[PDB]
Amino acid sequence: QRVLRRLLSRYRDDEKIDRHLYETLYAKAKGNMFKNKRVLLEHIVGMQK
Amino acid sequence: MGRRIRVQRKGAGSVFRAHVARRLGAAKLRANDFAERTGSVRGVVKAILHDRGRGAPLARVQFPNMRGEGRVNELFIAPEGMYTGQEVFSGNKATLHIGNILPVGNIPEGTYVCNVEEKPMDRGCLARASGTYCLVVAHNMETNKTRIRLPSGQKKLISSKARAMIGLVAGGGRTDKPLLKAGNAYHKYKAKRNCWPVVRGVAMNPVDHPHGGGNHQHIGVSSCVPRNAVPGQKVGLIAARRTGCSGGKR
Amino acid sequence: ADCRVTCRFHSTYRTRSKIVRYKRTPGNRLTSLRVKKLPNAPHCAETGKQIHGIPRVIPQHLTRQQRKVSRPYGGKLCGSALRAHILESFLNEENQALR
Amino acid sequence: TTQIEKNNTIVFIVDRRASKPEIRKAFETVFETKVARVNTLITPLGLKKAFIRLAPDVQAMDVASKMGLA
Amino acid sequence: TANKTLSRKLRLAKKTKTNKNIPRWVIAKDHLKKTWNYKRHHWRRSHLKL
Amino acid sequence: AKRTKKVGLTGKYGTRYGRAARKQLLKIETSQKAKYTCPFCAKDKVRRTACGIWTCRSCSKTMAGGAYSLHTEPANAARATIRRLRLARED
RNA sequence: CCCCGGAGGACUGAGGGGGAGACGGGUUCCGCGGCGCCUGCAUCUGGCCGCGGGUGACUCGGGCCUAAGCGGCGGGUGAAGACCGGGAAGGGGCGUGCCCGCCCGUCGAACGGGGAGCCGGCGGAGACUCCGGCAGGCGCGGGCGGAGACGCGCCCCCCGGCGACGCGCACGGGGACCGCGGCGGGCGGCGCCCCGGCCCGCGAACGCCCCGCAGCCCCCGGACGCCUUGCGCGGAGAGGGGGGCCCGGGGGCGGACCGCGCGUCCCCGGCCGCCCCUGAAAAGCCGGGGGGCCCGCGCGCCGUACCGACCGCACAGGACUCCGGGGUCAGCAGCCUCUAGCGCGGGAGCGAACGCGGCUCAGGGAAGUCGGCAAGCCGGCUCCGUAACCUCGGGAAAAGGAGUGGCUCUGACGGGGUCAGAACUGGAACGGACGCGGGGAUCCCGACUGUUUACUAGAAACACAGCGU
RNA sequence: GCCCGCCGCGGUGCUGACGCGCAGAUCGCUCGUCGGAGCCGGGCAUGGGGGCGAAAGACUCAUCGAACCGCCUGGUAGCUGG
Ligand SMILES: [K+]
Ligand SMILES: [K+]
Ligand SMILES: [K+]
Ligand SMILES: [K+]
Ligand SMILES: [K+]
Ligand SMILES: [K+]
Ligand SMILES: [K+]
Ligand SMILES: [K+]
Ligand SMILES: [K+]
Ligand SMILES: [K+]
Ligand SMILES: [K+]
Ligand SMILES: [K+]
Ligand SMILES: [K+]
Ligand SMILES: [K+]
Ligand SMILES: [K+]
Ligand SMILES: [K+]
Ligand SMILES: [K+]
Ligand SMILES: [K+]
Ligand SMILES: [K+]
Ligand SMILES: [K+]
Ligand SMILES: [K+]
Ligand SMILES: [K+]
Ligand SMILES: [K+]
Ligand SMILES: [K+]
Ligand SMILES: [K+]
Ligand SMILES: [K+]
Ligand SMILES: [K+]
Ligand SMILES: [K+]
Ligand SMILES: [K+]
Ligand SMILES: [K+]
Ligand SMILES: [K+]
Ligand SMILES: [K+]
Ligand SMILES: [K+]
Ligand SMILES: [K+]
Ligand SMILES: [K+]
Ligand SMILES: [K+]
Ligand SMILES: [K+]
Ligand SMILES: [K+]
Ligand SMILES: [K+]
Ligand SMILES: [K+]
Ligand SMILES: [K+]
Ligand SMILES: [K+]
Ligand SMILES: [K+]
Ligand SMILES: [K+]
Ligand SMILES: [K+]
Ligand SMILES: [K+]
Ligand SMILES: [K+]
Ligand SMILES: [K+]
Ligand SMILES: [K+]
Ligand SMILES: [K+]
Ligand SMILES: [Mg+2]
Ligand SMILES: [Mg+2]
Ligand SMILES: [Mg+2]
Ligand SMILES: [Mg+2]
Ligand SMILES: [Mg+2]
Ligand SMILES: [Mg+2]
Ligand SMILES: [Mg+2]
Ligand SMILES: [Mg+2]
Ligand SMILES: [Mg+2]
Ligand SMILES: [Mg+2]
Ligand SMILES: [Mg+2]
Ligand SMILES: [Mg+2]
Ligand SMILES: [Mg+2]
Ligand SMILES: [Mg+2]
Ligand SMILES: [Mg+2]
Ligand SMILES: [Mg+2]
Ligand SMILES: [Mg+2]
Ligand SMILES: [Mg+2]
Repeated sequence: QRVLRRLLSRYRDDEKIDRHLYETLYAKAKGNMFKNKRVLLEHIVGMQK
Repeated sequence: MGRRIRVQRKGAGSVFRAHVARRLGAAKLRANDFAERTGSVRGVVKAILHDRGRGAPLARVQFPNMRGEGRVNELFIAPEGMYTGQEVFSGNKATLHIGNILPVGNIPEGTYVCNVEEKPMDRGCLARASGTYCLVVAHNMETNKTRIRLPSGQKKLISSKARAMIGLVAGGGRTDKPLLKAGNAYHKYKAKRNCWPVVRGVAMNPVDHPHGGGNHQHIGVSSCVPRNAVPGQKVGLIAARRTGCSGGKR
Repeated sequence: ADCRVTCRFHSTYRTRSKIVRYKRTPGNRLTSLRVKKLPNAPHCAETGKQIHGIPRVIPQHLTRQQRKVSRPYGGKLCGSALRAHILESFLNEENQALR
Repeated sequence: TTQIEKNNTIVFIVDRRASKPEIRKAFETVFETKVARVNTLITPLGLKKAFIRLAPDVQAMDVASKMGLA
Repeated sequence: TANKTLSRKLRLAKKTKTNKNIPRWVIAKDHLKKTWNYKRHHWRRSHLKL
Repeated sequence: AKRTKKVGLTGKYGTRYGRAARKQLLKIETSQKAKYTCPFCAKDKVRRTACGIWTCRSCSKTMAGGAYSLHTEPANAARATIRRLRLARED
């Protein structure tokens, strides 16, 4: 959870993602949607596309 | 022919005295004086606090010094709905609001009151336990007496200059939760008195109690004892009008 | 090696004022050093929060300047409380005189 | 003797009811000298012992020699 | 104990001070045959209650 | 996924003390753990601190109330009746 | 010589046969000498005997404060001894003469509260006490800045503060400890290997500057966000931008070798949970409102040695608390160990019965016995698979099965171990010692956790929540 | 006031050892409990026909169906010994 929160926080600050996508993914992380960091980065590409 | 029984040993005190350490003090109404006797005086609720051994909470309330400079601190049994920073009033001209102190003569019939004096100025002794109240029943002006209902349901005449507090005592419902364990009873009575646990008379030897002895546990005679029995004899059911569990009372 | 030490106080009963820490000395030795309890700082008379500006040191060891704040009711009220008192006084004057 | 030769200190027995100020005054007035500091104890037999350090500009060798202590 | 009052210290000190034998010149002077002081005591088998 | 079927918060008691007592405590303990609405704060932040003592965690008022709920039915009725009796004393 | 020395072989095994305190003991402490008594054997040993010695404080404790208590109080009562007690014209400032005032104890804690100490050294026996160095405490003498949050002499009456406080699974930070490498210095062994084994590489109180997460506050402005492992927070003003205060801590300069890690213990922080339980007091010190007005000198009294050398007639009993390394491991378990320490009414020979503590036994398997008493079987970890009944929480580790070593590899998680998989190999072995449930079908009693006949009875007896009078 | 289990606190069975004891109640193995009606230390309170007792007539300094110490007291004995 600390690894996932650190990565999502960095992107929102850099404005790579917006604040609403940030909140949807923050919730999905606390719900055990992602098993590691790589799976999370792929889900970001898909949402962004 | 025996030893002294448990109820005979409690009167001396020793290990049977009340556990009063870390208690906040005695709870009382404000003392009646010139200013309240002629008008009204103002106080502010400073805190609502838990008192050791007591079910209902207490309120620390501050008034001004009426014979000097500074302030004066009082402890009140708290009516339900009282809150920190509230303004309370005490006198012959105080208004009808929860938390105010008024003579029972000036209080309308139908009203809930608490901490009622049975004689004027004694500072309050009736309906003090959590969830209790007294009703004001009627006023008789010529004799200058008021009729009240006590929490047992008995009726009583008191003076009309006896004071009371508007409302009912907070903490109500407390006895509706079962104690689940011996431990909860242990904590509850550790806050009060050395009165627990309880050993039955029939479980003792005849030297310790008049219910003791025998090859089966059993009392042996009737357990209704008369009103004029002496100390050491007055165990069981004292001067009972009737016994047994039957319905249909009122 | 062996770094075990013996008690420094008169008795060994370890109450809350008999706590030590450990430190290495210039002579290559493990020494015990007492850890004082830290007193609280003064709190607001109206709301019970720490007064800003005063260090957590008993006032006997502080100079006079350090023990105070520069405002009416400097060390007694937090400032929100002072504002509330000023407003109460003025507005109640206004509503007691001239209706 | 080590105590007198270095540390410039002399050791006496004194009356148990005597305090450090009384001891300092008495030594000053009797031996015509200057005391610097006084330690004391009561022995396991009940006597009082005084450790008397003289001033940094006085010789305990010399005062103890005039006494006879050497 | 290491933390003792001066009164108990002094009474203990007197017991220690007087726990002694008869001098030999005293034996010669007073013409004694009994030479043991039977008011002596030893810490292992004593019960000084002072 | 739901973890018990019926016992709810009384699952802490295991198999002890019987059915009627556990049934009473489910109700009592739910009531005394609940959050209540602060009659001043405007917000639902009031929690119990002792038997009859309730504090709003936002605006920090303290209030005197029931043993296991903030209001009681006798107090609701009494307050209504006392208010009416006052109003009748205003001519 | 059971004493001392050297060499070897072992043990206690950090909850110590170690290092130190409280209580109790009272000189048992140290040096020199000795063997009459004691040291259930001996002794050249010694807590035994003789002779000399020995415990140093402004900063440690006691003295002070108050806890639960105890005493005292014009008086009250009783044949007294004595016991019981607020209703009493109850004392202070000064400076004449004014002014303020309702009425106790310099009894009760060598663990609670309580101004202030660190390092190095020296002795046969003392040290936070001596000596040297460096500090700290309490005393006595020769009206301004800021926008703001905030920053930079007393005395009386009243309002306040500090002192000053419960428990808990987690999570986070510091300190000490512990490890792995580098580099410097020194050892040991060495039949073969060995840059692979071992030891040493140290920095206090205190003063000045900076730096400090959480948390609380200020300014702008006015909102579908911020954020924790968990939560939590916001028009009663979030986020963003800039600031203030606290923080038992860290760094630099003083005082005066270099990196990188998992974990343990201690203290601290912010939260969250719990209670028919809500978790001392006072001396002392300080703030607010109103009103009136640098250099010198000193710090008195008492304890301080040693000991499980204490109580049990002297003794496998009883006897409170500190500090707590390594390996295996879930581990303060068991087993082995570094540092430190090393008694335990004495030895030799033989290898009968019998006993006491242990071990193994063909074939059968409770036939023994009042009775499976005693003993044995089972046991770690992972996966599979689990019935009747039930107050729906349980029963449950139900019952029953299978795997587990060494070596060579591979994958997953952001330097660190864990988890998963494969090939090879060994008497057909692997929780290889150690540690560590036998299971099931029923009947009677008591609902349950708890309590008891100290020294022949632990239960079906007592208690209990609930119920009733 | 949950379960396995260490120190601690207790004391089930062997009807084991011992029983001229290590000991006027101990030792070995096994066993109950181990976050709570839990365990431990100091100070304080309750005094004998009284106290204290989750109750066994238990405990009250090796003494308890009425402690211990001195006196009344060389108490009386139709009973045993000389
Ligand atoms: K009788
Ligand atoms: K009786
Ligand atoms: K009696
Ligand atoms: K009686
Ligand atoms: K009795
Ligand atoms: K009781
Ligand atoms: K009962
Ligand atoms: K009976
Ligand atoms: K001593
Ligand atoms: K002795
Ligand atoms: K000798
Ligand atoms: K009389
Ligand atoms: K009397
Ligand atoms: K005193
Ligand atoms: K005291
Ligand atoms: K104490
Ligand atoms: K003390
Ligand atoms: K305190
Ligand atoms: K003020
Ligand atoms: K000493
Ligand atoms: K033989
Ligand atoms: K034989
Ligand atoms: K059989
Ligand atoms: K047979
Ligand atoms: K068996
Ligand atoms: K099995
Ligand atoms: K393997
Ligand atoms: K039973
Ligand atoms: K249990
Ligand atoms: K039982
Ligand atoms: K028995
Ligand atoms: K028993
Ligand atoms: K049992
Ligand atoms: K039974
Ligand atoms: K019983
Ligand atoms: K155990
Ligand atoms: K038994
Ligand atoms: K046997
Ligand atoms: K035993
Ligand atoms: K357990
Ligand atoms: K009594
Ligand atoms: K007593
Ligand atoms: K008696
Ligand atoms: K008697
Ligand atoms: K006698
Ligand atoms: K007599
Ligand atoms: K007699
Ligand atoms: K007779
Ligand atoms: K007779
Ligand atoms: K005879
Ligand atoms: Mg019985
Ligand atoms: Mg009777
Ligand atoms: Mg001294
Ligand atoms: Mg060993
Ligand atoms: Mg010696
Ligand atoms: Mg001998
Ligand atoms: Mg001090
Ligand atoms: Mg102290
Ligand atoms: Mg020493
Ligand atoms: Mg305290
Ligand atoms: Mg010492
Ligand atoms: Mg048979
Ligand atoms: Mg039972
Ligand atoms: Mg028994
Ligand atoms: Mg349990
Ligand atoms: Mg258990
Ligand atoms: Mg005769
Ligand atoms: Mg006789």
